[PDB]
Amino acid sequence: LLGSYTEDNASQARVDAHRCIVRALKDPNAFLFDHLLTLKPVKFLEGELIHDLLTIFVSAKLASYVKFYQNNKDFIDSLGLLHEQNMAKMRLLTFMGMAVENKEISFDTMQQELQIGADDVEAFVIDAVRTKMVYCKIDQTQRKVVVSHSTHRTFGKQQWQQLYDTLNAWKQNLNKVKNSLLS
Amino acid sequence: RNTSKQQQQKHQYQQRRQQENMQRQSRGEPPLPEEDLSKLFKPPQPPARMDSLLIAGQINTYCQNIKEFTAQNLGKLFMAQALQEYNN
Repeated sequence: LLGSYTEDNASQARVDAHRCIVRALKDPNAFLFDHLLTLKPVKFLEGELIHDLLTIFVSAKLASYVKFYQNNKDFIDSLGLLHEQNMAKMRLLTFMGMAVENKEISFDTMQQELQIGADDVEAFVIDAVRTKMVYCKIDQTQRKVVVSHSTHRTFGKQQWQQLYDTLNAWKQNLNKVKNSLLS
Repeated sequence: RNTSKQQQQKHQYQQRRQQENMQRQSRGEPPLPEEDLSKLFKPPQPPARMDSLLIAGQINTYCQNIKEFTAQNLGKLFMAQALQEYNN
């Protein structure tokens, strides 16, 4: 509702925009920037001007404790954001490797990316599977985590949709022609 | 199948041996009966036509064939849908 219309009135928007950054860090279910990206909010609130909004988006991409340690701020690190950074690291890297590589990542790579043991990577994979950010049976050393792709990917999900539309239009019309000779 | 085999062993198999025996005996006695000729042939419990079991059987096999047909019709279209979605 705030991201749609009313309280714009930018002073009212600023105070809840700062609260929205806190709300994203407050629940580790809130991904990182994904909820803001998904509809009007990122297309309504300034990135750098006062909000500090794109800083979180930069920390998410550059994927490290060092980026949070550079970019964090007194209110959230006092309580504080130490555990949640590891939960963030687990979701972002596991998605990013599989998204780029492209889609059947080696165990050996994943240990280097997550910076933890083999059995620790398998433990991270279990709750990645419980989250359903990845979702099929896990093989031993290669073909480690596959499918779902639920997370944000901006233009790399928009371009995928444009490719899927082309695929859907060919497939649905062609299969309708076959089933219209067989009904 | 057991019901048909039971009637066949009464219809054919008993009668075949009775004619086998009656042809050996030869089969007409002119001064007086015909004692064992009089004894021969008396109906077993199926002499023919156990239709009450048979017709009810056939209606059930027709119901079974309808279940095979509906299962086949489900399989025809499931195979088509499975092939159609994958290859594009």
